[PDB]
Amino acid sequence: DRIEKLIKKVSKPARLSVERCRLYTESMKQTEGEPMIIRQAKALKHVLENIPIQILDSELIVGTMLPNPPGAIIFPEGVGLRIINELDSLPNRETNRLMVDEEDAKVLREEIAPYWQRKTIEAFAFPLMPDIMQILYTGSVFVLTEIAGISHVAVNYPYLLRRGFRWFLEESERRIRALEESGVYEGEKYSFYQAAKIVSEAVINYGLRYSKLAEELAESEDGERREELLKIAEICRKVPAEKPETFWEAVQFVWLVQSALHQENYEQAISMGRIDQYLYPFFKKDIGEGRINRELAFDILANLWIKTNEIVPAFDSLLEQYFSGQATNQAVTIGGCDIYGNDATNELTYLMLEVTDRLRLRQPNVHVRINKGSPESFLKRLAEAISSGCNNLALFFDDAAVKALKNAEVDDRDALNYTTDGCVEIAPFGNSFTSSDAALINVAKALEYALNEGVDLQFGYEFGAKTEKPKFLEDLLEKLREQVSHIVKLVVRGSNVLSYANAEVKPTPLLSLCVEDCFEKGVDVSRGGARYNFTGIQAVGIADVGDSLVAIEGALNAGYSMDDIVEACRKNFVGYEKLHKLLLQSPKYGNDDDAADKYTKMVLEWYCEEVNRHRNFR
Amino acid sequence: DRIEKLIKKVSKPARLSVERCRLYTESMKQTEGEPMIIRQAKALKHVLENIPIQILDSELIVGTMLPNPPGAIIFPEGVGLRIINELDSLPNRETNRLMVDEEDAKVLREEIAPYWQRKTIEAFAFPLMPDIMQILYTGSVFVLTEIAGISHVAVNYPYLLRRGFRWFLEESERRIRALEESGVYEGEKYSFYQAAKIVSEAVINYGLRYSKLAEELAESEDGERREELLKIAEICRKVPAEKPETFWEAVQFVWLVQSALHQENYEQAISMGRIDQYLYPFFKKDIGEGRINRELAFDILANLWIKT
Repeated sequence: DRIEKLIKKVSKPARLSVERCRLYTESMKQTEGEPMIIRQAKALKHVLENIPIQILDSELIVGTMLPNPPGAIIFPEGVGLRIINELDSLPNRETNRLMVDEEDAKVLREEIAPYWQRKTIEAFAFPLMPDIMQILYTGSVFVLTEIAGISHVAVNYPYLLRRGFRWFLEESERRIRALEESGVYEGEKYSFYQAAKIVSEAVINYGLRYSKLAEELAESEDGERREELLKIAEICRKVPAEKPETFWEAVQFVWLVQSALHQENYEQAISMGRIDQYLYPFFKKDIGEGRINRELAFDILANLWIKTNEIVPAFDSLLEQYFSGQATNQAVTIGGCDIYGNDATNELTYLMLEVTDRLRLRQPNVHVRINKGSPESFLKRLAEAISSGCNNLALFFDDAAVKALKNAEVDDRDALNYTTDGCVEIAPFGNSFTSSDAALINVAKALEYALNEGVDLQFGYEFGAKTEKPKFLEDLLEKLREQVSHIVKLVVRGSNVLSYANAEVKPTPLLSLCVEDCFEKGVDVSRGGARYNFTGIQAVGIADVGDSLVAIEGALNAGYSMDDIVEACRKNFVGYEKLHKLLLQSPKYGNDDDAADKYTKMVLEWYCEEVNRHRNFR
Repeated sequence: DRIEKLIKKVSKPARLSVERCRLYTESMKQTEGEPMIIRQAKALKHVLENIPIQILDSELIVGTMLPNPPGAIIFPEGVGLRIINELDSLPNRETNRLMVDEEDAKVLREEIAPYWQRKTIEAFAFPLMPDIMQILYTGSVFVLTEIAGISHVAVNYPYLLRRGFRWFLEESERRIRALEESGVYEGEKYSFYQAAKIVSEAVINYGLRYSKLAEELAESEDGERREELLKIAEICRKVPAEKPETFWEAVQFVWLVQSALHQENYEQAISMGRIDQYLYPFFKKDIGEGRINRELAFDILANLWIKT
């Protein structure tokens, strides 16, 4: 069968891919001094018209993410120069090895790296946050990922599928004329539609290139396979440009723009949203009009799932410690309810679980929404996959998720119709830009500062608020809350500078077409055109500070003083081996023990309320 | 008398000046990839701290517009590359002749002109109006001067004279802090005050450079002229940074920022406004407090007129 042939042709070793990186630079050199959003449009166009393309063994859905797959795409405008600085280590290192062709290793080191030096997002942000960049790089307090770009959004496919890219091209053209009729006082809006036009043309032409390759392969091929490649030629002539009418046409639509998006936006978390909800009209029509059968539909979805394994991240040696496990995470969201609370599981939901269960590959990140009204069969079928060790599902509980969104002031209907992207991030589907992994914060470092008067306990870094030496438990709590605050403020300042930096040196016009309100308002996504705009920042170490508080509580209670406990910590419990055993014996978060897990809860609430009050640039 | 000595020392032939053009490029190379408004601030600062300066024959108001006067300032970010393309014709042409030092003619042709090629205002606008650029260049229907930059504004001197540039520096600093306290969601506003800070510092330091030259010339000078240069040292230490209190202090204020503005903005129409209205408080106070007399006041204004 077909899946078996497809599974084996993405198990070969991964490479460092360079063709996107090169052609991007090539266009950017041709375009210097032009309006940056037009430069980004023209660059994306140039890569889509000139990247080597290939249809693979027995494929029904085409669109390689990079030429000759498993690989890493390089984004030197973001954080791709990190990896050039370590080219020697890439084929022989223990995790996420990438073969590097030494002929294009020379092209990176003396053609790419000297050009993009000081043309990056980080180059914009540096003079504006030099004190933050310094403490970012110590690796100890937070990481800020918007250096690398934004991404992290489930793409609005139903917006796209109801229009098609020939609509955008023509609408951009009507809007360019009307702007000219009023004398172009709205220059920004004008640049936008100019970019949109260009970027639509690119995507139309990109589908057309795969149509031509399909035709070229079919005058050289036999029987059923020749029938398939002729269909692929016919489909890719029509869609990404027209509204699709069949299920195969829909799935080929989404994957073309999905692969396209990966040439403009960096590798993290560009997701497909509630794919079971929006492919279902095409599916239901095709079955029972005889157009397709259940096994063909399966193979179509299988092909899509399998193709998202073509990317593997361009992480250097340090980024491999903080993001280990080849994290890219094109997510997919199945199941859940409608905007009324009714169960929205359909036959395509089940199908998608099955292909997930069979494939057991690292990618797509499949996210399953369940709630109190999910069908019992579906929960059984989820439990069967998980218990048989599939290890590739995540479960999202609607009740808690829509409550979270309603407090973030999301509309009823937009919260009910939520999507997921990345790992665990939630968002209104299709009309939001949430920068869902914009930072990660070491809240343990807050506690460390909180008992050492804003100094790192073992490194001498004065990065914390200037609190005092702590005495009792109660005034370590105040000192803790103040320190969390201080650290959050550091990342909100940092991420905002970076978000302005993205808006200025890396607007992303294709992605803008895919995120609602952007195209209609004529403002790019990185400038805030999405209906909802958020910046997701993450707490790490919430149980470590929670548990340290319980352990401080009892240790003071019976016997010891505060000065002991900090000195124990500074000295790594060497010379403090009695107390250390009492600390270790203390109640821990994870055991249903209120006296322990109340502290962790409180730490999270402090964090949450310190974050949710700040506004972002967008 | 003093006017006669001043009149004759701006009647010499004009040159193509290059020092602003060079130091601008020098800073812009150090600053690539930074926020453009900060780059412009840092460039202006670099030229004001490093341009050759000179006090001239019998001057009371100092601040040469370019080193070694009558000359042209080059703005390659605007329309200064037009003139590099015709360097040969400049010393020998019938109107507006400019001597070009052939050592810095080499610096324009292969250091300035290849850098600013496609970093200009026109390079931004071209892909967005290619049909207009085509009919602009036929010379027949219109000319559009904003290729060269904007300028054309009478500068608000009374706004400036009521604050002084140390006010701006400090206020920018209060405003930078308050923006940081609210997490810098207003990035643009933040870039602005960052630029303002830098640009205020530049102007304060620029007055200070002329104060130091005045002091340096006066330990080498005799009698009345030594009295004058010591006054100029005292005035340029105080103003462009503080609010002026005397008429001489006011007129030296306006001319320093006036010469400064000409290093940032292109040569057209940077004006001084209702100068008779806003210099009159300092004038009325000084006459009848005996501070100055009518003939000194005349010479002060004469110096300003002559410097433009």
